[PDB]
Amino acid sequence: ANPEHYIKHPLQNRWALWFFKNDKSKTWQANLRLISKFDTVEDFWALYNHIQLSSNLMPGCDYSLFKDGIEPMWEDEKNKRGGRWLITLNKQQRRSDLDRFWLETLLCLIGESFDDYSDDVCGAVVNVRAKGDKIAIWTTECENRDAVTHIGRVYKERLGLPPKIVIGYQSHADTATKSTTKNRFVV
Ligand SMILES: C[n+]1cn([C@@H]2O[C@H](COP(=O)(O)O[P@@](=O)(S)OP(=O)(O)OC[C@H]3O[C@@H](n4cnc5c(=O)nc(N)[nH]c54)[C@H](O)[C@@H]3O)[C@H]3OC(C)(C)O[C@H]32)c2nc(N)[nH]c(=O)c21
Repeated sequence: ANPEHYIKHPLQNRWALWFFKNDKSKTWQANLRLISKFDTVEDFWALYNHIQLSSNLMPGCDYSLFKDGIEPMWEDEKNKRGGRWLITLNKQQRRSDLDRFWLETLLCLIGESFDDYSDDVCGAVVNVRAKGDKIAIWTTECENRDAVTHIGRVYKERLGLPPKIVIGYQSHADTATKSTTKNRFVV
């Protein structure tokens, strides 16, 4: 039997998709829910095609895609010393860019797009918010300047962002202890 004709295409990592819905009745951790996991190309698309586009979520929702075993929270062992490359969208870009950026971000993750530094990647998060949406790739160590910088440059190019745009990298330790947070790095 030729495996090319019937086997699914395994991804390098198993990934977990999480959903968050704002409910002021509950703690933030209590609002976070794991949706399902996948570790093949075919199961990724089955999941993606089943769920709402980010642009159709009510305000205050997040999606997070993280490597299996890493919860999408600062407190996780693999995030607490890490940080994130932040894409900040204005209100008009929810129409133009939110969904295509998020899908490109998903592919950067599952397709292992950062060469040897894809091991520093933990996951990605999209925040759907009335004041402006955000997409971010989370990495495991905010001090690994080489890995962080490589991921930032590849990511910015893969999104198609012009050089008129600067994106910033922020430590979670800064984000947790704080409206805005300083950048450690920019590309
Ligand atoms: C990624 N992450 C986000 N959060 C929480 O989400 C909020 C993140 O705030 P930040 O300013 O960094 O992001 P952003 O601009 S997208 O704000 P947001 O719209 O998510 O929240 C706006 C406000 O709304 C309130 N909020 C947000 N989420 C919740 C929530 O789930 N439950 C309640 N009761 N209130 C909430 C809170 O007052 C917050 O300041 C913080 O709110 C509280 C509940 C104080 O904890 C923070 C986190 N908390 C923990 N412990 N760990 C995280 O990884 C983490």
